[PDB]
This record gives sequence, structure tokens and C-alpha cells, in this order.
Amino acid sequence: DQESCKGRCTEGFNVDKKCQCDELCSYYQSCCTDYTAECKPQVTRGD
Repeated sequence: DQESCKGRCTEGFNVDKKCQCDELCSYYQSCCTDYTAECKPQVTRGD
């Protein structure tokens, strides 16, 4: 359960975790639900 996203959005994409958060979250398409909550990447234009 405790694979939630917290401060793991600063060191870089953990490609070796059960749940990941980075700016590359969209790159791998593997980010947690609390990515936007904890990290707040500021998706200006979106896509």
C-alpha cells in the first residue's frame, strides 16, 4: 500500500518502483494518483 507518491518527484523517475512520479510520468505513462497532489507539475498547455 505504501507505494504512494510523496517526495519521489524530485530525485527523478523511479523506473524500479511499484508506483512512480516524475516529469517523465507522461513519458512512461506510469504516475500515481497523488502525483498531481504531491508534485504539482503545473500542466500549462496540457497536450
